[PDB]
Amino acid sequence: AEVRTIKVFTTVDNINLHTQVVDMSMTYGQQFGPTYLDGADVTKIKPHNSHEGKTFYVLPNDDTLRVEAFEYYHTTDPSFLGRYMSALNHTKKWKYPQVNGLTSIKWADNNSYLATALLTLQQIELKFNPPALQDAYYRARAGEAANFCALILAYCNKTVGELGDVRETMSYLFQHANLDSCKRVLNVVCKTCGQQQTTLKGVEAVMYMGTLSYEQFKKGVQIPCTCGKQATKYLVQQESPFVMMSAPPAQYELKHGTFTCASEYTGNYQCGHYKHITSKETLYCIDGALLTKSSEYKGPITDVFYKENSYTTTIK
Ligand SMILES: Cc1ccc(N)cc1C(=O)N[C@H](C)c1cccc2ccccc12
Ligand SMILES: [Zn+2]
Ligand SMILES: [Zn+2]
Ligand SMILES: [Zn+2]
Repeated sequence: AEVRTIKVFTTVDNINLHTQVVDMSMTYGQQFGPTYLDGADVTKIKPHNSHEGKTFYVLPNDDTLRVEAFEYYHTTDPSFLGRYMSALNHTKKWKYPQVNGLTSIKWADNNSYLATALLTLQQIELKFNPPALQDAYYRARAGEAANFCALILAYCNKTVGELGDVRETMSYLFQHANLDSCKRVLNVVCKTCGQQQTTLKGVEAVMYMGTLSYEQFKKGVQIPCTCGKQATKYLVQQESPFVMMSAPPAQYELKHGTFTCASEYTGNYQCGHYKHITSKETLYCIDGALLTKSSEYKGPITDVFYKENSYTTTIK
């Protein structure tokens, strides 16, 4: 027969585009392997007449594409582009209204934890290492958070509709973020074992679970040791742009100006709903696209984010 063709660009990072010309009789998958058009798995679709001139994502099918894929994503998972494109299929259809000067997400596909995670990220000082994450991190702040949410799902190994934790989401996100000007020096005192200090760097430096009160963490908290005496572990040195305090959900009161932002969890284990409290001239309860404000807050808090720059204790 006769061969018809159109001109289309393929890419893995949407920065370096490689030009291709494809037979319109054969499907995309035969010519490139799996192929996507803005999240549409067009692997089994023959090229159309309107497709000419557009840009499609392909898998890293040669080392030039593999290197470009790493330099933008810092991942070598062959599934990453497919998982990212599957997430982008749903996130591009979500709505991202500007609530209280922050880019929130209107509820859909069980994105409650992603919304309060998105709002939290807009208030803490964080540098993402993958250029895909930073670029999309940037574009979320401007109001276009479709790719950022899709990459968050991709990097956290979560899928659309699947339920997840904000505390476990931020942990994954902190792995893929530059936290090296970050150091926590814990010191533990036991009546029998004696005294020993630890130096935590990276994710463990900014995260702790057991109590929401960062002031209480400064006084000291109770932990066991090799014998069974509840020892006192207290913060000594903290150098990080922020700290995340966590604890299983319980009634907790928040005050005007004493914190940065919080995570509200209501309901059963896993089957609950997330809401975001942020500390402003007053307290704001951002629930997806919904917004209510109050001067006091006592409710089911599980994560509290505090601003820090550098801290050294006065406890001898
Ligand atoms: C939404 C979700 C998805 C996956 C996983 N693994 C957990 C959760 C989740 O609900 N976590 C919350 C915050 C939670 C944490 C710690 C103790 C809790 C006890 C009771 C109820 C909730 C508790
Ligand atoms: Zn190679
Ligand atoms: Zn959906
Ligand atoms: Zn001991």
